Amino acid sequence: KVFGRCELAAAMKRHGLDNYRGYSLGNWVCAAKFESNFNTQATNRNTDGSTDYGILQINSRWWCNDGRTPGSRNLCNIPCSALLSSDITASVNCAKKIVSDGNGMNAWVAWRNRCKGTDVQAWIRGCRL
Amino acid sequence: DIVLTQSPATLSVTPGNSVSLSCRASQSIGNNLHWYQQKSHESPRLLIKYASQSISGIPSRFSGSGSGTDFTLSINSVETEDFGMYFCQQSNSWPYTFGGGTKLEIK
Amino acid sequence: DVQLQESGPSLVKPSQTLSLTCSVTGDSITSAYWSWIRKFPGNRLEYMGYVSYSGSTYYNPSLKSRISITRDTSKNQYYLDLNSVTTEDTATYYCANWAGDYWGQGTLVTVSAA
Repeated sequence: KVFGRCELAAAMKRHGLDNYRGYSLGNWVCAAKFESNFNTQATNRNTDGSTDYGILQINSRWWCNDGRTPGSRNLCNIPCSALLSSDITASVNCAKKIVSDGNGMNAWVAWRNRCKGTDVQAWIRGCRL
Repeated sequence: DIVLTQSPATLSVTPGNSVSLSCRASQSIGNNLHWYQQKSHESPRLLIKYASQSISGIPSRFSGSGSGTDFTLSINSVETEDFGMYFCQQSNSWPYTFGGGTKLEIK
Repeated sequence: DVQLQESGPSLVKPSQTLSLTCSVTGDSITSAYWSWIRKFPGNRLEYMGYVSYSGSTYYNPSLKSRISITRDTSKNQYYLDLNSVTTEDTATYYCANWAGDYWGQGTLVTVSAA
């Protein structure tokens, strides 16, 4: 499903992402926008054999198990296909684990290249939350 | 640090009644609140995560609800195996903290 | 099925370093985030810290930097070192995964001149 910006902001707020471990809500909307264009079914096959899944493009080498990625660690303890749902629950649970590492949101390459250092609260302005 | 206050500190109840325990946070923590049970001579057991998400292997009489600062754990029809301590825990901010606990015991 | 089990001394003296070990059986230590938690005598729980997959550590500031958590992939164990213990460090210590589903049985450590 393709979320609207304000729609996603209100959902991510409901899923407890506003100020989770020091990251204001706008970070998460901005990251979704550049990682997947707000599409919960987005998938991206990498050159190393892994695949990035869903709205936050969570990687099958470290985070979820898709059964086809060589040294998969399955850190979120979840099948990757659970991240391709229009309900964002599993993606948000996994993301909270990811961001609890000392790397924080630098795990998301598009966030790091297009969001960090910008006025990320601009992604939630103009929205009823 | 976020402080978590639970109440009541102790609740006595007859098997078969339904009870509700409360956990209040000193700041808004969204849905980042988990509930643990701790029976005598046992290590904590995770019952509910992220305020209301169910966990495989736990009786379905346990349910959780709330957001922001006010959270509740409900036990529909208490059984004798439910007696013990209940704690809430927030993982919104580092350091993670626990509430002071509620003791559930036979009335 | 993963199993966790704490070990170390049950009695230590004031000002020494307490060292505990958590052995993991069932999966590799590289597949989770790992933590230490302790329970004081009148049921107060304290989250001590955890180590995540990059090796970064988070420590509770109530410990005033006397703690260190390290892991050993080879032995599939991770450790707790607590320096300069006092009688206030008497407690039951548990290791558990960050997710909170797997906990060790807990070990009581008493701090006394003796």
